[PDB]
Formats: sequence, structure tokens, C-alpha cells
Amino acid sequence: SLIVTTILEEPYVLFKKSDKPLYGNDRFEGYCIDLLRELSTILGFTYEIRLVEDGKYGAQDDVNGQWNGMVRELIDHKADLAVAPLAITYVREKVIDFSKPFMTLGISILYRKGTPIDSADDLAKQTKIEYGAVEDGATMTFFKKSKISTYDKMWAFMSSRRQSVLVKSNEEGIQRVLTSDYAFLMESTTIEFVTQRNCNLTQIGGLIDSKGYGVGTPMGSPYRDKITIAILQLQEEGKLHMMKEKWW
Amino acid sequence: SLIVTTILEEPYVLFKKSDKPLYGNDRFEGYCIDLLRELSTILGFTYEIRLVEDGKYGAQDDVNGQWNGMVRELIDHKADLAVAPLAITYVREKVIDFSKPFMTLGISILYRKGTPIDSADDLAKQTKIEYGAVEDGATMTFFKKSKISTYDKMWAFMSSRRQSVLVKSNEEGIQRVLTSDYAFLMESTTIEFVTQRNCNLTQIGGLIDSKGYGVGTPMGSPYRDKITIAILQLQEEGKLHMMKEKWW
Ligand SMILES: C=C(C)[C@H]1CN[C@H](C(=O)O)[C@H]1CC(=O)O
Ligand SMILES: C=C(C)[C@H]1CN[C@H](C(=O)O)[C@H]1CC(=O)O
Ligand SMILES: [Cl-]
Ligand code: NA
Ligand code: NA
Repeated sequence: SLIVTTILEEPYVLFKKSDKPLYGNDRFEGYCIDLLRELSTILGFTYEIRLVEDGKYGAQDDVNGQWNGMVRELIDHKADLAVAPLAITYVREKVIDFSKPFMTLGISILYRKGTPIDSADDLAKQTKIEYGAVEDGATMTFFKKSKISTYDKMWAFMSSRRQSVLVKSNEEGIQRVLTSDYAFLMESTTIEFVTQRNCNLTQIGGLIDSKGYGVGTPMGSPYRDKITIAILQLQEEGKLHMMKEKWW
Repeated sequence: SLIVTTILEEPYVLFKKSDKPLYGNDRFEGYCIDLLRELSTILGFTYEIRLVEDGKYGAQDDVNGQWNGMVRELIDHKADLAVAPLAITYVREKVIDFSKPFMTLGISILYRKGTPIDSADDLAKQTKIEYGAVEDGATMTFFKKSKISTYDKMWAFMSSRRQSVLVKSNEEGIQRVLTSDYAFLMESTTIEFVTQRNCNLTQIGGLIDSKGYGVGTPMGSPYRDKITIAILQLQEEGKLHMMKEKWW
């Protein structure tokens, strides 16, 4: 059986609800869990789902350059696959492999309806309305590395207020939008999940960038090409879209 | 020096307009030529552009399984890279490698404005308005392989009318839309190019599927992972977006 690392994140992975105790893979459900099952159906492997111990996706430390999260598990061969809303990025692609994307997306803004704010530029040029991102994720890294004036300005604002405006999870960011005057820079797929359930919330502007989620494997893994082919098959037979419709 | 296979397709690749006759790489421009130049700078290779002799992208003969087009050139090692609007598909991925996508898109419908036609199902349930696609391309292959009722029905229609509703190029399909009662099934990125320039035309419905275009390499090519990393770099620094804006 392959060891599959993943992390709790609605509606990709959550704990299945039951009146009775649940065990093993049966404990989990969500889009990535359905995806994993479908990949299993196509490729013929068995697997054990394990939540990443440190609760992180995968970033490199500023000082020592140590990797953490699901990415680190793959690097050290403590897992065979990572199946999660894990963004395919330049810095990650240099240390692990990714399948072709099972979802395509971009950074955008979660905020409230009915305001004058219509774009990232509107946020960048003011300070009354606070804004931020999940600390150390692909979204924050985008802003940290941008040489675009607007996003450059936004990173200056965020980094000078790290403790106060950067959050530890999508959920935290979402709650802050719901309970303070705050705009949350977050991935469009997850924004769409939220706005479908909170009628007062909306995406502001369009996508700021473009990226995919891919299944991660340790570099040199034989499963990378197999998983890519299975994802393409699922895409083409319309299964990925059915799964999205199911969970969103 | 790398041999790069490509094909004329506006605005991805076109003959540069000039009084003086141009030679070698100077003949060509377009989104894909910009992409090639950007890749060349990051990875440090020189190259010769060659238009694929048979003028095809790459399909399998369904009697004998032989491949054609740019896919065949890569398989036979007659080219090092294919840089074109070449869709990443299940059947092609089994025989060549693709970089991560530099553009994401989907099949949709090009038609005239002001009709009640709102979806593929609206077309499928009638026969007065003809419809078709480029013969043997990724769009056609999608319909040919689909088990979805609406799409299977559309495939029955198109395949039985093979001689009259399937075309040899996007250009031919577009002229069909302009000059008769016909809806063209084609890739959304190309539709966007067309609708921006013909105000009487529009996209009907949304995307029917999802796919990317990627750089092709012969299977096992070392350039695959380097090209993927270069694409991610171009995407993250906003260049791919500027390239699309330039050419669309
Ligand atoms: C759930 C979060 C922490 C993850 C999910 N995808 C991004 C990633 O792969 O880093 C992170 C979100 C973000 O940065 O907006
Ligand atoms: C220009 C055409 C012939 C190509 C472009 N991409 C698709 C491909 O890679 O097959 C084809 C279009 C299509 O099938 O609608
Ligand atoms: Cl890949
Ligand atoms: Na890699
Ligand atoms: Na391949």
C-alpha cells in the first residue's frame, strides 16, 4: 500500500460524520478523497491516508532552508503521494514532482458585497481596511516575490503587520472577513466554496495569477507519470468536474 | 541547437509581415514565438524553428495506430521541442511528454449572436443548425470518446456528416460560422481571439471540458522538467499573462 499524505481542508479533505466509530481511510471524505479513490480505481494501487503531522503544506525556512509539511514528507520518502489542494509552484517543483493539475485556479480577494473596493489596487492604496493571507503559503509567497508595484505595496503592508494580518489557515482568514473589516487574499477555488455558503461575501476582482493543484510525489518517483495519465483520463471523461460539482 | 517544431495558427504563430523576405527564425512571431524566446533565455539554448511538414498537431490513425503531426516528429526524434497550441491529452501523454501547461482552456461553442441557442444540448437536440469541429483534433477526439449522452449524440451527428461539417482548420470553421447557419466547436482561447475581432460572434455556453496547452518533448527527454520549471517561473513573474495580453 502507498502512504498518502494529506491535510484537513474543506471541501478537499474532512472527517466523515457517522453515529458510529470510523477507522482507516473510511474516516475521511471530500474532493481529494474521491480523487484518490478514482486514481486507485484507474491505477490499481491500495493506500493508507495519513494526515501530515505538522499540519503544513510545504515551504522552506528563511534561515536554514529546511522544508516542512507534506513536501518534506515526500522529500524524505515518508509518503508516496501527497493529495491535497497543494499548489504547483516553482520552488516546490524544484524539490518534489507534481502531476499535471487536477484543478486550475488563482489568487483573488474574499471580501464583503456592496463596497467601493473593486480590485487589489483599491486595497493597496489604503490602510483602513486590513488585508492579508495565510502565512507561508503559495499566496503569501506570490506577494513576497512580486516586482509588480501594486503587489509589492501589498507585501510591504502585510509584512509590516505579520502578527496582525497574516493568518494560519483559510478558516481563520474567512472568520476575520466575517467579524472585522478585512479582505482576505485567498485561492479562488476556496473562495468559490465560501461564497456559495455566505451570501454576504464575494470575490473581488478577478484572478491575480494562475496556478494548478497537483498530486505530489518524491522526485524521481515512477508514480508521477502514472498519476498524470490517470488525472488526464478523469478530466476527459468529465469525472473531475462531477467531483467539483459534488463538493462545491 | 534545438530543433523546434511548430505550426501556423493565429495568434500563437504567424508569418511576420514585411516587404523584405525574411529568413530562418525571423519569419515567425506570435504568442508561442515569444514563449520560445523566453524559454530560450532562461534555459540558455539556441534553436531552429521548423513548421511541421504534414501541417498536423498529432492524432493516431484508428486503423493502424500510426501517429502524425508534431507528436510524430517528437516520437521519431526529428524535433527536440514542440511549441504550439498543442493540447495536453491522455492519448498524447502516453507517447510524448508535456510540460506543465502554459495556458488553460476548454472546448466551447462559437456562434452568431441573438439566437435562443444557449448550450451544447440546444445544438444536439436539433439538426437545422449544423455544427462541427476541426477533424482529428483534440476537440473532435473528446466527442468521439465521450459517454455523456449529449456529446455522444453530437458525435453521431458530426461523424455521419464528416464530409460536410468537419473542417481542416479553425479558420475554415470560423468562416463557416460567418457564412452559413453553423456553430463551431473550438478551443476557448481561440474563441476569445475571434470574438474580440468579430462583434457579431460570441461564445455559446461555458467550457465543455478543461485542458492545457504544454510544450511537447520526446518521452524521456531531459528538457521536460527544465521546461516545466521555466514555465512556472514565467507564470509566477507574470510574463505568461503579459504575453497573452500582447497577442490577444
Ligand atoms: C490551505 C492553504 C494553507 C494552502 C492551500 N493551497 C495553498 C498552498 O499550496 O500553499 C495554501 C493556501 C494559500 O496560500 O492561499
Ligand atoms: C488549431 C487546432 C487544429 C488544434 C489546436 N489545439 C487542438 C489540438 O491540440 O488538437 C486543435 C484544435 C481543436 O481540436 O479544436
Ligand atoms: Cl508533468
Ligand atoms: Na520536480
Ligand atoms: Na509521456
